[PDB]
Amino acid sequence: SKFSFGQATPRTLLGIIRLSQALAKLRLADMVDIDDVEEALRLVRVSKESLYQPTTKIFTIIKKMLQETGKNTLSYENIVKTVRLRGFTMLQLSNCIQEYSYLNV
Amino acid sequence: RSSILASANPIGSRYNPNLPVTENIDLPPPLLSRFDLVYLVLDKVDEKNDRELAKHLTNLYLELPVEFLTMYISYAKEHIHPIITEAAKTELVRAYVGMRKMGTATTRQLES
Repeated sequence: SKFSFGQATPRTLLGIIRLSQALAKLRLADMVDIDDVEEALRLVRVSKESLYQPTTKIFTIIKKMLQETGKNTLSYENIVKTVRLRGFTMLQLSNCIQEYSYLNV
Repeated sequence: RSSILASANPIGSRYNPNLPVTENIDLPPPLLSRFDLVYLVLDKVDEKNDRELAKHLTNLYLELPVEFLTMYISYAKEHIHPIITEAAKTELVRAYVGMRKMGTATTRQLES
């Protein structure tokens, strides 16, 4: 993409290790956890940053089902269940289906 | 009289498959023909081998043996003197002929 800094090598892997060991060793810690491993990964990512200076929420589930089963029916049983499980009220779903009935779906 | 082990970086920064193999190596053919083995070590991005490599590296920084190996090596160099058999002779001939027929197959590779 002409966008990277020259790829990431296995040296980057040991880069994470040494930074995590160094960060933990600064706080006198004898063990290293995610709070510093993520910080080590943060430094090898922040350095490159200077170069770079609800109807859809319902319809996405329908589209996912149209990929899983693809049945273009008018009556629905899986959509109503999953949308209800997602926390919506069926009035919102009814309006969502009504709009897409007009919107070429 | 000695053995040479050499490591060479690719021309430029990284290996480029667009250029031929001889253009990624900064050695003239007369020198390049002498080496018995040239290993093209290429770095892929396949996780099916990257993850296994990662495990092998990561399992080593928490908390046959060399004595057997050197004892084995020192014994073989001292007592073993193999002789090429008649049957094995033909294979060397055919392998070089086939390798030559694809036309850098100098005779220095045949003694290799």
